[PDB]
Amino acid sequence: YVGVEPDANKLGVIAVAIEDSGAGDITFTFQTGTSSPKNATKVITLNRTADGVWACKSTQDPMFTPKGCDN
Amino acid sequence: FTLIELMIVVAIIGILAAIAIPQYQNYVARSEGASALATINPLKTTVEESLSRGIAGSKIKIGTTASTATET
Repeated sequence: YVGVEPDANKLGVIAVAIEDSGAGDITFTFQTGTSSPKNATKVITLNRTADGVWACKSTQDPMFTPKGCDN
Repeated sequence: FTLIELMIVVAIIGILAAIAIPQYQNYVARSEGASALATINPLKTTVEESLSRGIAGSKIKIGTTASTATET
């Protein structure tokens, strides 16, 4: 149990669900009652392949996506 | 009393009754606009604060009904 609440950051909510086969995805969904209008209802995700490779994706605009993921 | 003094007074009265008066409407017309914008400009600060904090629009209103953690 990692020491962080599912709503620790008031900007959004975190969700983790690792499958039995190791593959999983940790996602962060922005909330509408705290986040900005542009970043509202947007979701970032970090996925782990079955072999063991970490990738990341997001649904925000290109100019707002950080310099470490695609869109 | 004589006629000389009375006639001189009458003439000076007519002389004084000749001062011109220029326009004075554009001054107030411009002062009203200079005050309207000065009064209704600062609301942009509150609008931007409410839009950047987290609360959505619509709820932003005017008046004097206190405030809370949802409406402004």
